[PDB]
Amino acid sequence: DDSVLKVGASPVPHAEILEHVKPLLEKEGVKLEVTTYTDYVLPNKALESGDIDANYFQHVPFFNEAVKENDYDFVNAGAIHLEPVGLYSKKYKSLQEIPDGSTIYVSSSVSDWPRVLTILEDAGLITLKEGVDRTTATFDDIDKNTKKLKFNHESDPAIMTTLYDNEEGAAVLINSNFAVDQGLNPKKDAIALEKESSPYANIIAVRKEDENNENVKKLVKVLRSKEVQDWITKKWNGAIVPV
Ligand code: MET
Ligand SMILES: [Cl-]
Repeated sequence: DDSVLKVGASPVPHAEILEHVKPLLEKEGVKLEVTTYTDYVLPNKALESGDIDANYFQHVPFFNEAVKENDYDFVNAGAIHLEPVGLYSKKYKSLQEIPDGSTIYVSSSVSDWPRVLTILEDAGLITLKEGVDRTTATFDDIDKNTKKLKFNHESDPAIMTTLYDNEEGAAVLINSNFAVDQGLNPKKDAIALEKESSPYANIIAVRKEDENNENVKKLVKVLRSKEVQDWITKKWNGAIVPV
């Protein structure tokens, strides 16, 4: 069954986008089988064990960290979409209202830390030290901390919606895939949104030996086609941004 392509994906939008393109791939002779995963670890582990042939869930900075940490022999088969990341809160309508010494919750995924840092910088609430390596920025790079905010980075990315829902902290950084699955719209519900999300394009990742796989190329080409990208835009109202 070399006509069958097994793809690991996040629930929303990723798995939904995959289900929507299935008929387009079938007209091309490719049988797409989706495995939906609820976390950011098992899709990579599954790709390495051969349980799946590709995955669709992670951005390049995540991917790079994961390849280096795990010695995964993977390749990027191509960028599909962007998820501009939000800070969410049930307490404050704006970051400018947060009392000093309040906690900002972020996940333990280090590759998202520079995103929260750009939002706070744009909001005028922190500055970064001269000679920060902005590609790998962390909380230790903060020079001015205007509202003297604390950052908790212990939680798994998959529980960030619970922290929000339970009113923990002044605000919470939630990846859009989890936000959208719980019924939050980043464009309407977030109190601040990432201004430039292009470094965080979500990719199709595969094993190195499948780097020239014809079924994979067909998947990437269908996911980047104009009809599909317009569909993605209309489905989530611009919260999910096609490349
Ligand atoms: C596993 S890296 C985070 C991926 C998530 N869909 C985002 O773009 O923020
Ligand atoms: Cl690309």
